[PDB]
Amino acid sequence: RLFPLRCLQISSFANSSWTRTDGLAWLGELQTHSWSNDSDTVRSLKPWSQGTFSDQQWETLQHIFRVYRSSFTRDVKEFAKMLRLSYPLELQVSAGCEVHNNFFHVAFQGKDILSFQGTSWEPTQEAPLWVNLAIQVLNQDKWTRETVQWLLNGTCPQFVSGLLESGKSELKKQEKPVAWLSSVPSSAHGHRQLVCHVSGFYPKPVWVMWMRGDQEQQGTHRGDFLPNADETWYLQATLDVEAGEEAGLACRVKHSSLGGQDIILYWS
Amino acid sequence: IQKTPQIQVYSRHPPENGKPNILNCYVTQFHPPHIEIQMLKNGKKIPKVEMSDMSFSKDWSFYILAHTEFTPTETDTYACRVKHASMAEPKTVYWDRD
Ligand SMILES: CCCCCCCC/C=C/CCCCCCCCCCCCCC(=O)N[C@@H](CO[C@@H]1O[C@H](CO)[C@H](O)[C@H](OS(=O)(=O)O)[C@H]1O)[C@H](O)/C=C/CCCCCCCCCCCCC
Ligand SMILES: *[C@@H]1O[C@H](CO)[C@@H](O)[C@H](O)[C@H]1NC(C)=O
Repeated sequence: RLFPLRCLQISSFANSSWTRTDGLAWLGELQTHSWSNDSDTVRSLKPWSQGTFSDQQWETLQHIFRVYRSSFTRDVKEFAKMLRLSYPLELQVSAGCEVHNNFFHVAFQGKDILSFQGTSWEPTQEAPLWVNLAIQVLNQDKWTRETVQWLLNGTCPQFVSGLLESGKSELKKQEKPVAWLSSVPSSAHGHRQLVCHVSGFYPKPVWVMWMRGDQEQQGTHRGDFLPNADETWYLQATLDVEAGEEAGLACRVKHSSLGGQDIILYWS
Repeated sequence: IQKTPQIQVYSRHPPENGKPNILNCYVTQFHPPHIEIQMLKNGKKIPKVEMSDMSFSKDWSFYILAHTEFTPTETDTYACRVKHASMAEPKTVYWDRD
């Protein structure tokens, strides 16, 4: 059970006059922090979002991020005029660590351009030529390279360790799924698509399969894990069936929260 | 480059007429992150809509969850409409129930 900390940044630049920066933090699958552009403060979403960190340790990081946001915006506009890059600009930052390695990845226009490796910035394997010129400028900033190295290797590992302990009760929580059936018409004539919805389960792993007797139907199509507003998951498994061959069909659901008790839903 | 938003509409609880429920609209795989999302009841924009903070997957594409309280009936229809730069016309996906 791994719970990596993902610090996400979304910075957009429409013109030389308009710019937004919004951020957030993920511990596993739970969002722990919200950093709105309109706020001078990184908002905590949970009672244990600070972890072991005292309020004084937390305000230190608070001011650092506040300076970073204003400085990041300035540098990008400077890099735009310098490297002769046209607006609009889209930048995304993915940073954080997992306690048992750390990472810093930035992306330009949805594509990787550079990352922070060791003690300096390095361009990605697939990266345009102008990136190397930006790296040369970034690497001259000795204070930033020391601060990032101090945050990723010093501040982050102690912070995640503080989060996992202070919020072990919510991270290891178990929510029971609820299932129901429906049927939309199929693309082919004489066929029907049965849908088995599964919602409200946590954690993510779950097992859904359409059944006849003890025989698993390989025609079952598992969907994607869709999120709910209450930090639970939604999932549906479909099955195309002929008209008249719908009898005997059942949807079986297995989840860790049920304690070895299957959820069975026979059709009609 | 630009990426077309994928839209998925689903309810939180088993849909039952006359019973209050939650409607979800999950938009994924879009870029740039600038996007407009509306949830519709009978064609009209639902005012009480909350949206989670926009985030992005491992591949740099964005995703965002929209949800609202709704009480499904026989005659009422519900849909999620999305306006993005990757498309010339707004994309509308209806809530499929039976
Ligand atoms: C884990 C703890 C936090 C948990 C809670 C998280 C809350 C949720 C938020 C999530 C969002 C997280 C995403 C952001 C990542 C976190 C922040 C890490 C980086 C902190 C950086 C601190 C350092 C900093 O702000 N530096 C800033 C100020 O630097 C200082 O500026 C001074 C002048 O004002 C001086 O020039 C000084 O140098 S001197 O030698 O002359 O004195 C110099 O060191 C500096 O501007 C920041 C640089 C950051 C660059 C990062 C970008 C990477 C490359 C991207 C380039 C894009 C260019 C493309 C253009 C199209
Ligand atoms: C986002 O916040 C920054 C911080 O001051 C501000 O300059 C900018 O105007 C804000 N963006 C919008 C669209 O208001």
